[PDB]
Amino acid sequence: HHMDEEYDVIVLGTGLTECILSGIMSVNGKKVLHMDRNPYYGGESSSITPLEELYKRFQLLEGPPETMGRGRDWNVDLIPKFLMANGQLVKMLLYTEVTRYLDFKVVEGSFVYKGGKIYKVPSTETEALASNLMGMFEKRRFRKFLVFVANFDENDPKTFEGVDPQNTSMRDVYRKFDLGQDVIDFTGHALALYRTDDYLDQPCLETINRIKLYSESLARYGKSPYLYPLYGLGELPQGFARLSAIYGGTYMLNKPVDDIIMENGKVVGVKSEGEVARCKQLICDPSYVPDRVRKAGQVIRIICILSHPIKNTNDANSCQIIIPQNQVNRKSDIYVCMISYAHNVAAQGKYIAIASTTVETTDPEKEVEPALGLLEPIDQKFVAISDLYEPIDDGSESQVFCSCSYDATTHFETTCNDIKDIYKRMAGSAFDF
Repeated sequence: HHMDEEYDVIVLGTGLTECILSGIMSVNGKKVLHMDRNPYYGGESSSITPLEELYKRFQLLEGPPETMGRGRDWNVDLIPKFLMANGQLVKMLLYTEVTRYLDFKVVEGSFVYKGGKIYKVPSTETEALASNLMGMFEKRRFRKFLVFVANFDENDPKTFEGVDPQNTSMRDVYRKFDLGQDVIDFTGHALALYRTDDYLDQPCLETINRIKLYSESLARYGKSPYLYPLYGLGELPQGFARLSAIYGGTYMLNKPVDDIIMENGKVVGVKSEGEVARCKQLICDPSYVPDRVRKAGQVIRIICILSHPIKNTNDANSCQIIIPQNQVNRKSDIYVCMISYAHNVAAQGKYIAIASTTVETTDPEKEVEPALGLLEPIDQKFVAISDLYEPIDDGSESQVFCSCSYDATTHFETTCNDIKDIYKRMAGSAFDF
């Protein structure tokens, strides 16, 4: 196979981050080469089909039983995550117009674990007053808090209720409504989607905005703010490869990268199968540049096939479940996202629930037991432990722009942050929304 002599940008890997940045560069007028050493799309964020290939990948020579249904009807993302409907990832997708090729379907449910049990996440005053997450008095204080957040308007100090959005901490806002620790857990982790409680001692504006984002994103009759594509996240690399073609570039799979050529500390090209392609800038995932990354931790994901909807979700055909770390005596949250035949990722009547967390012990499977217990009985588990990498080079000098590995969260916020950060490093200014 052959390459042109020169491109503006070379992209290595077809993980989601690389595909989105490639698409932005194409729509912005760059000449892009996009390659992958693998014979399949997604990099680490790859989608497996048919089901027999999933069994083989996890070394299950027994193959799927009959009862798993038609194998070709399974599209199993290794790293499933949901999109906040009004979030910036969707805005970037719209900018590129890759959305022409995707069928997002609303995720039915959104839940949070509290004291042993899962509950619907309440984001409207009506939901607050029906919620079993809180007792009678506290749910009415929470209703008042939601009314404050909804009415808040950065340009009208009357709506601040005496808080300074730029300086009053979110801890002090919660104190204004006398919200207890359990409410703070679900609010911060399941409404605002933080990983940690660092926000508590930071100015409240960003948190208020995050809660607004949740409430404002979709619903219809009461469904979640989350989107997931029919056929799963493998539709994104496929859509981006089609978009790239329209602009004149064809994605190249099964294409080894022999060398990233550097001169005076700056990339000047890539060598592949006896040819050198020149470029001004290079985008890649960590696997292409081991000397330009450091390990940031490890994640465990357990894919669980079920023959039943998750208990206590009103028979949801898809759902988000957040397990805040303080509810389970850990230093990192546990996540479960579930998608099923309703999103055309499993055979009829089957469900895929994927549990994830950041490894903290020498028994990572044991760490996920609070999530698994919500799902039992489980037909089959598929366990994967992954190392996380982050660049130690921001590319300002090298012009080598490396992504971060995908973290344990089951939504795209931290992925979107990485994309925005890489864009800024590349362009010299922020993606202008």
